[PDB]
Amino acid sequence: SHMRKKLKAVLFDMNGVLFNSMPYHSEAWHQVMKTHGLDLSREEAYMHEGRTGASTINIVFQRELGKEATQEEIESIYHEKSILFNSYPEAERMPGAWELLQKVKSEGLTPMVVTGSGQLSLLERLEHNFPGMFHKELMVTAFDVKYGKPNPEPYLMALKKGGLKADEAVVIENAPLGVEAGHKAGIFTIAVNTGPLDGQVLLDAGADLLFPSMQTLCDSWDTIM
Ligand SMILES: [Cl-]
Ligand SMILES: [Mg+2]
Repeated sequence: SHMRKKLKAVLFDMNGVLFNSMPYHSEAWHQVMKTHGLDLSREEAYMHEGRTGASTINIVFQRELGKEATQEEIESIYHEKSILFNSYPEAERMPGAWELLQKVKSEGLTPMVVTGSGQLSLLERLEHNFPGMFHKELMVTAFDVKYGKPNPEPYLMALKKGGLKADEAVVIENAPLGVEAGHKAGIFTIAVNTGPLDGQVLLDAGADLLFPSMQTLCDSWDTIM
């Protein structure tokens, strides 16, 4: 209740929060890896949600083959994963995301995007799907980071870009590595379990609140702190 008046900004992940894109991202990781000669299950792709493509790929190479991926393997796999993602009927808005962003903006809060994604098709569609909401100066993407989630790094960058202190922001995340990153950046973190995981893993990652959907979050927004 003290900390509600402090709030200046709401920091959203994109995949699994703004867009219902994760069934596609997991499918694509799995398929591109299969094609390369590596086993990456759809469930495990979900566990890597938040990491850079480069990080995801390297980790999977270590676990499966006992070696680093080369820069060329990384660029090739990542480019293919993107082609494959773009082959599916374009991902739609998560139900509740746009209603929530209207609530946030009417409360005078600044929306931000903090994503580990580099998917240009989705980043360019932010304006078309949530008009007037986001600005490129107030976003953090895969293009900005050296390490990425679950390194607090991208949310630390977001606080800096927004001229914010950790207590002036809230994080909305759906994936454990992202919840971790927000938490370790010292920001109050709301988890929304939009994926196929036990909500417990989101609490274990440091989430302050847990909601089952973006819609239910939106409904309870006004009763929070
Ligand atoms: Cl991506
Ligand atoms: Mg996400």
